[PDB]
Amino acid sequence: LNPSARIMTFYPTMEEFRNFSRYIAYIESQGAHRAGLAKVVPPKEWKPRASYDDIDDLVIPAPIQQLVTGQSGLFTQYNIQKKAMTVREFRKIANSDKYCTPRYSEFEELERKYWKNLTFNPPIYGADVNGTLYEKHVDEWNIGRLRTILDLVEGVNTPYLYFGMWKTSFAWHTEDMDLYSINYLHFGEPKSWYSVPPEHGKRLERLAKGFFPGSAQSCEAFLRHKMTLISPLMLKKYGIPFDKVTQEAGEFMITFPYGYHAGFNHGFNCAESTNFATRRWIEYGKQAVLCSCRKMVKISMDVFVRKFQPERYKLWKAGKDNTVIDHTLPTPEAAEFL
Ligand SMILES: [Cl-]
Ligand SMILES: [Zn+2]
Ligand SMILES: [Zn+2]
Repeated sequence: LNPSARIMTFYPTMEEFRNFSRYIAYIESQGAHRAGLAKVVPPKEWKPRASYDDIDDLVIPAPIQQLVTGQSGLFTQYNIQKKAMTVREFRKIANSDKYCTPRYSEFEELERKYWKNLTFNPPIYGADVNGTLYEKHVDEWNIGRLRTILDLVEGVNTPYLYFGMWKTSFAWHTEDMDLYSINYLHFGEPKSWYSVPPEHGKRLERLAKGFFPGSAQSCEAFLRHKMTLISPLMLKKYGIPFDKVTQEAGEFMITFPYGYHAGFNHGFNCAESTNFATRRWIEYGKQAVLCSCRKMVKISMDVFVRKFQPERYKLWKAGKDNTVIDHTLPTPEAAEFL
């Protein structure tokens, strides 16, 4: 299933869309996890909120001005924490002549403009806002309450809001503890994504180590600082397999364990995201290479190994667990579909 490891798009019916965890097992049975990123288009009848016309006075406690330094496909992004602003003030800045999306025909024209201007006119990203835009009664794919195996930890299971503007970006990274992630684009302009399949993740890390040797000597997982931007042209020049996709409003993006992703916002928008787990993540959690310099998001794997791997719990707590992770295998929950 999915030998090419290309990004897959799913269109579930209302019946299929009801159980979130069973649907993740279904897209895995179809090999969507091989790409590292999958798109889920929900049924037209499904809506997480009736109106977004009441969030003008919602506070963005720490907007970040993104300063990008670099040349010829390789860039470093630096954040400047600005003081608290409202969605109203942010939308006014996002839509102004200084920060607005340039005029474009197709995505490729906008993508070229992005890679050519990302170091000029630093944009502001309304990133990591603690909160949700889902209404109380919404039981399907409610990012603020997914009901996955990650809940046995209890701030990794909490939703975050991302208010974008043109040219705001997210650097090459995997999820904390190499977890899964769900991203819902509530409204606004698209969000473009790049992904490297989990089976090629080490090729990207080796490439990144070669470009930033000082950053690699100072940190075992320097890509976890989320500061490294690498263009598709640079990835193509050094033979890194990758795929790209554009997420539009009302669509979900799913990231899979050890699936490296990056991207940018086309203009003013709002995305809600959280992390989640399946039985397959457990092995990735145990084997995760964490940021050594900063003291970073770390989950104690003991509770997970004792509940879902009881037979191997003593061998692992000894330090003799030599399990090699096969990235192509779907989650055990996918058995019913196979
Ligand atoms: Cl709005
Ligand atoms: Zn991410
Ligand atoms: Zn570090």
